[PDB]
Amino acid sequence: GLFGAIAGFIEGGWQGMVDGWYGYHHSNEQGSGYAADKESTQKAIDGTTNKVNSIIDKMNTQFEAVGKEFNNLERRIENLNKKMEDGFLDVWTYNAELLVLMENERTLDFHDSNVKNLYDKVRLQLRDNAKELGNGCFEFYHKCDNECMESVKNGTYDYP
Amino acid sequence: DQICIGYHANNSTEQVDTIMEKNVTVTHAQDILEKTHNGKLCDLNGVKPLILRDCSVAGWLLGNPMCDEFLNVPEWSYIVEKDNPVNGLCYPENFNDYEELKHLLSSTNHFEKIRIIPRSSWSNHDASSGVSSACPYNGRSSFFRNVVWLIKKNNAYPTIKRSYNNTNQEDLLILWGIHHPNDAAEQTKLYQNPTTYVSVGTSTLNQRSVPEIATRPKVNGQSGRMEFFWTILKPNDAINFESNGNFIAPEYAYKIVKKGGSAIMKSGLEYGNCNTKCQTPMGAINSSMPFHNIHPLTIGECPKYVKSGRLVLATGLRNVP
Ligand SMILES: CC(=O)N[C@@H]1[C@@H](O[C@@H]2O[C@H](CO)[C@H](O)[C@H](O[C@]3(C(=O)O)C[C@H](O)[C@@H](NC(C)=O)[C@H]([C@H](O)[C@H](O)CO)O3)[C@H]2O)[C@H](O)[C@@H](CO)O[C@H]1O
Ligand SMILES: *[C@@H]1O[C@H](CO)[C@@H](O[C@@H]2O[C@H](CO)[C@@H](O)[C@H](O)[C@H]2NC(C)=O)[C@H](O)[C@H]1NC(C)=O
Ligand SMILES: *[C@@H]1O[C@H](CO)[C@@H](O[C@@H]2O[C@H](CO)[C@@H](O)[C@H](O)[C@H]2NC(C)=O)[C@H](O)[C@H]1NC(C)=O
Ligand SMILES: *[C@@H]1O[C@H](CO)[C@@H](O)[C@H](O)[C@H]1NC(C)=O
Ligand SMILES: *[C@@H]1O[C@H](CO)[C@@H](O)[C@H](O)[C@H]1NC(C)=O
Ligand SMILES: *[C@@H]1O[C@H](CO)[C@@H](O)[C@H](O)[C@H]1NC(C)=O
Repeated sequence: GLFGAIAGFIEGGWQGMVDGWYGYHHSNEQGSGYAADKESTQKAIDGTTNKVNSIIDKMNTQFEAVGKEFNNLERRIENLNKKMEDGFLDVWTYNAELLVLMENERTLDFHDSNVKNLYDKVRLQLRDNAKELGNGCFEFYHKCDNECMESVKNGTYDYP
Repeated sequence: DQICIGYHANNSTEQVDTIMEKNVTVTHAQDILEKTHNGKLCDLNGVKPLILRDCSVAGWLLGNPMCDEFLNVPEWSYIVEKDNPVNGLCYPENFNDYEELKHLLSSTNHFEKIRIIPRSSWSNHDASSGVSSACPYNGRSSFFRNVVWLIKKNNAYPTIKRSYNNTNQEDLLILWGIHHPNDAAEQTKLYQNPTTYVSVGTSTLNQRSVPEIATRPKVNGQSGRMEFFWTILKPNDAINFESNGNFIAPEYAYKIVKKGGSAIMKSGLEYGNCNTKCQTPMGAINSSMPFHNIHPLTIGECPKYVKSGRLVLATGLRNVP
């Protein structure tokens, strides 16, 4: 997308990571598996939730119609009334649709951005111990296992 | 040996829209547009509405005989009136500032009926013959129940002088009228005096009405017409009526209870024996959605109305196989 990750340098999503939005898929002698990344997936969940709330709250102080009647010789003020009620309705309807649209676009980019940064926090982490495959994966040189994998995820990788 | 960075994916079929691309399939999405109602006119928070059915606000307030169902209506939440009630002014005529009175109804939740002038008080006038075939009741000629069509007595219409002080705490909605006969001959057959008037005075009201005669086509069989007036009498103010003929005096009036917060609804529905927090002319709404597209004229705790057909916010990310 806008950041290149989702549906990009990383061709597809993992149909098997029910755990969260973003995560890992390690592979070594011991075995392979998916595991979501709590820190980011959650920080995202928090961020998106608020947006929903903000959108809802920004739209709660909008217009409201009130019924009035007019006689046969009050057609101008009656039309004036109708013009006005349709006007605010169209104005607020426009606001709800456009806001939803603009923000939805940003939501998809927020996730993409979220993935590129998670991916980066790992690229710049494995430094010279693994090789960047350019498919969203990192293949080390000298064997690494589960106690080692859980290092990268632990954010406490490198004997440094 | 390797570690791969990635993102969630599922069988989600959900679709959102964006400025550049429509129908993006996404893992998770939240709808925020409520599109259903229950098709009924319910009680609003335990309070039942005033459903006028075939009677208009006028038929109700003036006491059209076909509307005895609303002779003494209780506290209401909102009011529903059909588009063209068939029972309004049984005796043809007009109702001054009728729309302003209806709008007034919207600042109130109760009109309590009270007798400010007994029908027996007319010792010098005929308060018994003011009935017309245009106002049928029990197969006989009747008339609006809340007012009285006074008629000359013993071939005399002695000048009337009545005063009523609002000793109530509430504002008083007082309705009266004048009769516009078909011709000079009818004028005398009914009231005896040829040149008449109905003068009304309060602290704010100054008014003299003269019957305007003309020849008009028959409505509900009558070529005559009636003009109805209304004024709000403040507590402690007084109202003075003086007339030498054609006066449609008030009998009942209404104490305005401003629990205020109603407004008139237009619908052909009847009462649906249900309760709701949010009501529209088409039915009620029980929703947690921030928006709805049912109808603009709503009442109670409702979601915000918009013309949208669809309104879905992306929550998850793009769903890619
Ligand atoms: C005896 C008879 O029935 N008269 C026939 C004529 O009908 C009368 O025509 C007059 C108008 O000239 C009125 O419309 C009469 O209708 C009433 C009504 O409202 O129903 C009769 C009521 O009793 C009367 N009420 C009062 C308080 O007087 C009412 C009022 O007078 C008028 O509305 C005043 O505006 O009128 C109606 O019965 C008929 O036109 C004629 C030809 O067919 O034949 C007459 O025999
Ligand atoms: C977090 O970092 C630790 C390293 O401190 C990872 O591995 C630890 O390895 C030691 C052996 O030296 C074990 O005794 C610990 O049980 C491991 N974790 C710790 C410190 O509790 C660890 O895999 C990383 N993530 C976890 C699982 O905490
Ligand atoms: C309506 O009647 C009331 C009395 O019931 C009038 O007001 C009172 O008038 C007396 C003197 O006549 C004063 O001493 C009182 O202070 C008044 N009472 C109140 C409630 O203020 C009132 O004037 C009458 N209305 C009119 C305009 O005729
Ligand atoms: C979603 O897909 C899974 C199969 O992976 C299935 O078990 C689940 O019932 C599906 N949900 C739907 C579409 O109801
Ligand atoms: C989007 O998909 C829906 C599927 O229900 C369809 O009705 C609509 O026409 C599509 N819009 C576009 C962009 O063609
Ligand atoms: C709305 O639906 C919820 C869910 O069943 C229910 O508990 C609540 O009482 C409903 N409200 C009304 C007004 O029916």
